[PDB]
Amino acid sequence: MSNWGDYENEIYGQGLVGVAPTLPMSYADWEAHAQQALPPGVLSYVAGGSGDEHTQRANVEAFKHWGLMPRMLMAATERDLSVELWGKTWAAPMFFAPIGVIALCAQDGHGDAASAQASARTGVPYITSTLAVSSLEDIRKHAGDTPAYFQLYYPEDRDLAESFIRRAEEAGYDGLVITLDTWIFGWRPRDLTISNFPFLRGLCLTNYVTDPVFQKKFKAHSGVEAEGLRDNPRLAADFWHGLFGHSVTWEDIDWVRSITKMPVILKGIQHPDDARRAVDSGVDGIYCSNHGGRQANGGLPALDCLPEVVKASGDTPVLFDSGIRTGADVVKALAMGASAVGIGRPYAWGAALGGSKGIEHVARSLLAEADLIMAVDGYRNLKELTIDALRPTR
Amino acid sequence: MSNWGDYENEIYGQGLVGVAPTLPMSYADWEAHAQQALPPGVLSYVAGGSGDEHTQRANVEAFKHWGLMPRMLMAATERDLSVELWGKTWAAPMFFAPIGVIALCAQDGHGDAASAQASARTGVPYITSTLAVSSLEDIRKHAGDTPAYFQLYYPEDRDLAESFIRRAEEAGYDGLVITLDTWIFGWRPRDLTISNFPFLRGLCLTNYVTDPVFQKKFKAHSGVEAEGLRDNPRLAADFWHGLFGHSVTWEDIDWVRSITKMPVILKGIQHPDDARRAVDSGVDGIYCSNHGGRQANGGLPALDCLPEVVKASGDTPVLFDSGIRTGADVVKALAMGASAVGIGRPYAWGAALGGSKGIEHVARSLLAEADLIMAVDGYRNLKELTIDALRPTR
Amino acid sequence: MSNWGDYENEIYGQGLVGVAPTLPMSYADWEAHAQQALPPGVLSYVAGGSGDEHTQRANVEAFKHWGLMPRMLMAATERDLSVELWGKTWAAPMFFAPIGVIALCAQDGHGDAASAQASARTGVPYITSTLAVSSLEDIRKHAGDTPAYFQLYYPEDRDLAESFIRRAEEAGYDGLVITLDTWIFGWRPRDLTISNFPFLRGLCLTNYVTDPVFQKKFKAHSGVEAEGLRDNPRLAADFWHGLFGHSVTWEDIDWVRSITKMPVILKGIQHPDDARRAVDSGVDGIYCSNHGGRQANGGLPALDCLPEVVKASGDTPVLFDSGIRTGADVVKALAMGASAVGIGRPYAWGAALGGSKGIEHVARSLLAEADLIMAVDGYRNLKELTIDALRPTR
Amino acid sequence: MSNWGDYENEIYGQGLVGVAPTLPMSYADWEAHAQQALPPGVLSYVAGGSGDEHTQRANVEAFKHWGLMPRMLMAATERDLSVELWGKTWAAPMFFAPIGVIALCAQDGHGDAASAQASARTGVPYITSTLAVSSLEDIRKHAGDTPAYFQLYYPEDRDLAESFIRRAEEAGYDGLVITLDTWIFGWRPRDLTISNFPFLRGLCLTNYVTDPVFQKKFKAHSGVEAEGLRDNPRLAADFWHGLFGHSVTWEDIDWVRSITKMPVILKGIQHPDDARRAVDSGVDGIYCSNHGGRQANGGLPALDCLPEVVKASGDTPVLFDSGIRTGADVVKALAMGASAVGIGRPYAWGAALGGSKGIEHVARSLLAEADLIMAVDGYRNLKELTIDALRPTR
Ligand SMILES: Cc1cc2nc3c(=O)[nH]c(=O)nc-3n(C[C@H](O)[C@H](O)[C@H](O)COP(=O)(O)O)c2cc1C
Ligand SMILES: Cc1cc2nc3c(=O)[nH]c(=O)nc-3n(C[C@H](O)[C@H](O)[C@H](O)COP(=O)(O)O)c2cc1C
Ligand SMILES: Cc1cc2nc3c(=O)[nH]c(=O)nc-3n(C[C@H](O)[C@H](O)[C@H](O)COP(=O)(O)O)c2cc1C
Ligand SMILES: Cc1cc2nc3c(=O)[nH]c(=O)nc-3n(C[C@H](O)[C@H](O)[C@H](O)COP(=O)(O)O)c2cc1C
Repeated sequence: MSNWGDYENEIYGQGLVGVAPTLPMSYADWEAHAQQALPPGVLSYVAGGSGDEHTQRANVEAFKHWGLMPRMLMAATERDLSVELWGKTWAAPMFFAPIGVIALCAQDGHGDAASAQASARTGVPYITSTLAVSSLEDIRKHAGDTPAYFQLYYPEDRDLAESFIRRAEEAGYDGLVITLDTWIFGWRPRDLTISNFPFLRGLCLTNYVTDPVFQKKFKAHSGVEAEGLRDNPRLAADFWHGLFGHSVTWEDIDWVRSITKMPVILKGIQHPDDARRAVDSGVDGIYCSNHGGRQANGGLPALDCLPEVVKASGDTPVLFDSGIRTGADVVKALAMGASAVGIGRPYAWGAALGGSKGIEHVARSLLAEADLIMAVDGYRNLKELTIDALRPTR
Repeated sequence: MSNWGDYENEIYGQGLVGVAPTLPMSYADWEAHAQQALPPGVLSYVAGGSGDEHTQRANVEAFKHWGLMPRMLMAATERDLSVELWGKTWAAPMFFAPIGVIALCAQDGHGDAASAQASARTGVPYITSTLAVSSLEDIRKHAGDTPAYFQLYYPEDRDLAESFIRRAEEAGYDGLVITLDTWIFGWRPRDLTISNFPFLRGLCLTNYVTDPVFQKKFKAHSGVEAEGLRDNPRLAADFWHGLFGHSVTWEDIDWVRSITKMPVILKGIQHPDDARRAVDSGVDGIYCSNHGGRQANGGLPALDCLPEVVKASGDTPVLFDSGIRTGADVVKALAMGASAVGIGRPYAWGAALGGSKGIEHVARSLLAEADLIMAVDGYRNLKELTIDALRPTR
Repeated sequence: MSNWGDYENEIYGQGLVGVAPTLPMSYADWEAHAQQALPPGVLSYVAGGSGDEHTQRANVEAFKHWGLMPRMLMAATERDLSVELWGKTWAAPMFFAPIGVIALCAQDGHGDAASAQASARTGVPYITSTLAVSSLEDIRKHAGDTPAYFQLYYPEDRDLAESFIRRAEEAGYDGLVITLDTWIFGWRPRDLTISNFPFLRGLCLTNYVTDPVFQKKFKAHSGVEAEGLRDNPRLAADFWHGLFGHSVTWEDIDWVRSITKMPVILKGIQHPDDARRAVDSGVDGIYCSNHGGRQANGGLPALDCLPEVVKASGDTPVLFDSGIRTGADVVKALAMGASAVGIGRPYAWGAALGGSKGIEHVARSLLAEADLIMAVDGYRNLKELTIDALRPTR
Repeated sequence: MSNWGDYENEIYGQGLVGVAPTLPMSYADWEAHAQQALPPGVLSYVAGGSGDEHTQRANVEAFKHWGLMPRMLMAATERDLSVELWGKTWAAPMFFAPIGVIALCAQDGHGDAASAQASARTGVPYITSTLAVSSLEDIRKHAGDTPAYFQLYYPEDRDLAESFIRRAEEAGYDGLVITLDTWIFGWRPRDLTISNFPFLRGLCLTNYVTDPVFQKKFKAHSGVEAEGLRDNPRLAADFWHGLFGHSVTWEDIDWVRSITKMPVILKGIQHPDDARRAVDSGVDGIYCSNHGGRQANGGLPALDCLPEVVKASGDTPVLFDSGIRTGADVVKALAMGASAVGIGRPYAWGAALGGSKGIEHVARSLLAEADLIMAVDGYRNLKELTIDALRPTR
């Protein structure tokens, strides 16, 4: 931290000695260049959302309709952007949201590792998807000293789900995010046009391929032993697909909580009574998301739901993602009451242009801007950033 | 059904064996490609609407301003999208809206037949226009086991109108839709620029040319017998035009109802007191439509009128069309209280690119998306999709 | 049919009674619309050529650098465009060039039969590829009275080769065209970018799966009998790929001449020594072609090669294709000494937009233009249109 | 590796099991994507040429004005594209041309090592620039069994020159290429507009900072010892600029031949007298090149100079670069008498998109196309592809 905004001193300082930037500085340039730098299947998969993508787009537009009220003569010369979440201190109110194909957003095929390493160097927590090229144990090592969270895609096999949760607790993950909006895949025209579904080609199934329950059950089903599977994951792509997506129930969440000491955080919550029942049932975190609009095109921007989710959540921490493109967006979601803000699409572009360093550049750019907005506009820390600081705007 | 969303499994499954899709997956691609695939007169006629087309466009824009609220932990793993309408069970809350030139949207000139056959294979009901290349008797056969409805353009000859209704009841049609907003043609710049009016060239007049009353009255008027007319329908285009468009009255609707046992459904209703008087007079169905904005450019999106039409309609079923482009749209209109949702322009593009199979692909794409939206967002059946599930959006 | 130019009076007669054309009237508008009416896989394969397609384009450009000299006061009010080829009288100095995926250029998937049907109606002869959806026996049937030719892709199996030739003879084809420039597929970036290759999916292999030799050999190689092959031709696709491409040798031509009475015509000849040597072999026809630039991007426009191929072939007829887009191109290549001119890409676009009638329209438009130019510019028949009527042009 | 053309069967085999390509398949799409995947400084420097870049463009255009004559019935079913150069057998008549910033064209900043690794896997020889990030000793190691060449930028310091040459010999390079057309940098508007010049920032100077002569001389001139130079090469950048560019003279060539056993190859020759005089000096190779139009915008396409440089050089091998974008260009320059052909800009785009594998893909695509053209058009080996197989074309 020192302050996050300091990052611009280094960019400007390097220019004075004839060293120009090598990466873009804004989302639009990140996206413009990344999309052309990626393979076409990956582009379709990462850029593409659900239906005509109105929701994915509305998520982003929502942020143009709040404004922060600037406060003069506050002298917010030292900012404190840290947040304490479930016992751990985060250096920044921001985290890498789960991205199951981030491995493939990077030219070397290890974008997930690259993401965890960027987390290690910045202190921006990495939330690893269940889908991945590096196993969740290797990820947690790459994440260093920085808090790391495990996002569970809950499978149709209780033994496997518990193996994932156990392995995550044993690997030293700091919390468990259960994604509630992706037990089945939404209608995605960009991927359907080219019949692009990479997991069914055996990509990003390392966490299944390495899991003892999956290995045992797939051998029972196919005759294939653990070595043959690891050498050709695609052999178990159809088996993966059959068990991948369990539709999670309230009773499931009570079960998960009783078998692990990790805090449980539910991702996909939009409705305040869903947030109410979760919190009243002892769930530890509420993660307001609509999955980037990638999974259902119902039209409701995530950000429209965050205020009532915050109120219903009470002192239970609320995470927010879906539509964050800049540091401005990050400040506005924090002001509405999110404790920490997830970053998706922007760091996938980071990966496409620069690997671990590109990801690190996105994270640091987003936080520099947020911190400089708080300084100029007179908010010295996140406790002072309250929802009454924002104003609706045409 | 099984579930309609299953359709995407087949697309993805075929790609895994090197079989790419051959048709588009989204409305914008349907429209972009269809419009270039059609003859220029047909394009002008099918794409074109009334005046500067603000209404046609506003119909579609309206849907961007409602959002479905996602419900988590509902486990809507088995969806029931069936609807019972006037005694018959529909497998889907969706139907092919009447399109008088759909015959000509297909390269082989039999787009109407093609539409009825797609209905037969999907269970999406076909509503055949009075205007058509296949006679209403052949259509009903092509429709198989699937409910089929007859849309009457009520002529200025009571004998003819009753012949159409009798023939439709005898052919086994399951209801009668009287279109109230097209007794006279609205100002249509795209067609006027090129003086394109295909019916006056004797196209799509099969139901008149085959009708005994029309044959008798046209011979009385012209001397032409039934064979000469059937070999040159254009001989009776001017006669058709003189009788085509009777302005329907309340008393007419009471007359129609008393001469047939088919349920009567009125299409074009926008105003709730019009819906009130209809329903209080015993009409069986209310079909909220503004005819795609093709006929009057007054500016009122159909969807803006559907909520008050639903309330005034009570337990009388309400059909909705005008502006549906995607499965998202379909869910939102159902949530507002329509019992079934009509599809227009999208399946005309289906016909232009793939005939009966293209039409079937549009229908199945629309329903897959709607069903997957209901699953992800936690609505298990249409009874659970209530208007309070929607939220207005900027 | 008094002269081909009369076709225009039909198009103008119909507009006078308000019947507008439904198909485009120039190659540019056929290509534009047709390319949007096609599935992306068919588009890529039909439009795409070899390499960066310079040769494909340069083939077309070459026609811009010859001009026909108009001759006034010749009164060419009656034109004879007939040509006598191998003892049959062609109504038109034009033919449909072999296109192996033409079946798939038409929405109903039988564009090959539609091409034969258009040839039966126009008098424009059809040359069926070895690759097709309809058997070569049924193509000949569909071609009516119009002379029809069979284009052989000589396979790596003399038995199969001989059964193809004996079948074509027995089906009553009037010539055997042997394609010499596709025993191996060239670098085609459009298809490679999406790994598009329809034959390996068992598409268009009917002439192999109907063949008793192919059946026998494929059964020995796989255990699958003829009915199962008829119902899943893809079972045979890798076996087809193994024997498809035989690099034809001089001695093979000798061997083919001796087992058929059909005239043998060699397609792909570009160099005069190759032609002179063919003609001294006793080859019956020379088919000057570079396959539309689709197999090899060597850069030599096929038209640059025609004059010297005509001269080296003496009395033997020379057919020409590669770059013909209009009836002006037709006239020019005839003028250089082509006895008959082949159309490829234009009639594929015809199929994509009108099926049989779209194909017929392209053919009658090309011949209407060619005839009208001869009429206006003073060439009453093909004997008067010689290379001395052309001038090189900037 | 039976023939280079087989590469295409891999790309098509993978699509059949739903594995789509991830890299582009033509130069146009490499350039388009790659230019967007690069930092703007690398883009400017790699894409930019001298002046208004007419020469850079005209080098490429010249290949559009030669066409290869196809020869039918030659049965070139086995092709020999091998070439013997200075007592080593090249698997391919193609090599990676020297590119001093290739390291920076790859996201990991070691594109020079990745190029050598692609050469070790392909058999396509690598020519390392004097400018590089990896030492010339490590480049040779990375190149495995594949012949490797060292490109000398003769410095203004005979000691340093001689240590470079002795190092390359000792590292086991198989030739010394001396670049003659860059002892001073030309007017490059793209770099000048943003004052872009990576060497003066101490980038790509490893071969100088690893060099004992450079160290000694630079230490006398500044007091900085070798370790500090290793860690801040920019300390030496102005000193590098002072001795970089020596205008090589005839006597210098003489002096170089005498202190190495390596074959000496002169790069930049365009005029026949310069070549004839080189060959009579006893120079071992002629490298016809205008540096891709990057140093001087004089306007003469390098390809216009090759035929007469081949003739003036008699038995001495001639290498060719400048304008090669596809395998068609490769074939044409070989046909004019180039014994081997160099690739520049295409493999830089390869690095920017795939690193080593992107480079390998460009090289195998170029050679697949070249081979397939020879196969289709009847040239079984390089001895048969002569200038008499080409025709000038409009
Ligand atoms: C390519 C991609 C893949 C995704 N992968 C997953 C995943 O594996 N797990 C998950 O819970 N969410 C998934 N996310 C959703 C993110 O976690 C986050 O909800 C979303 O990206 C926020 O939307 P935005 O990128 O539009 O801001 C994915 C998002 C993207 C862009
Ligand atoms: C080309 C075309 C022709 C039409 N034909 C008729 C018809 O014969 N009968 C009728 O009641 N409505 C007619 N419809 C209206 C549809 O039944 C429906 O009201 C309308 O298309 C819905 O608007 P949308 O296509 O913009 O969604 C027509 C619509 C189109 C697009
Ligand atoms: C889609 C397509 C497929 C082809 N398939 C065949 C074939 O099966 N047999 C053959 O000898 N040539 C084939 N060719 C070459 C054509 O017969 C003809 O030589 C070529 O199309 C002429 O060039 P143009 O289409 O650029 O005018 C094909 C051409 C096209 C456009
Ligand atoms: C970015 C770049 C840097 C260059 N650097 C070198 C170099 O270090 N040494 C050299 O002899 N030539 C160099 N050249 C010239 C190339 O070796 C080759 O002659 C040239 O790229 C061929 O032209 P083309 O790239 O337009 O085909 C370079 C070329 C490029 C594109």
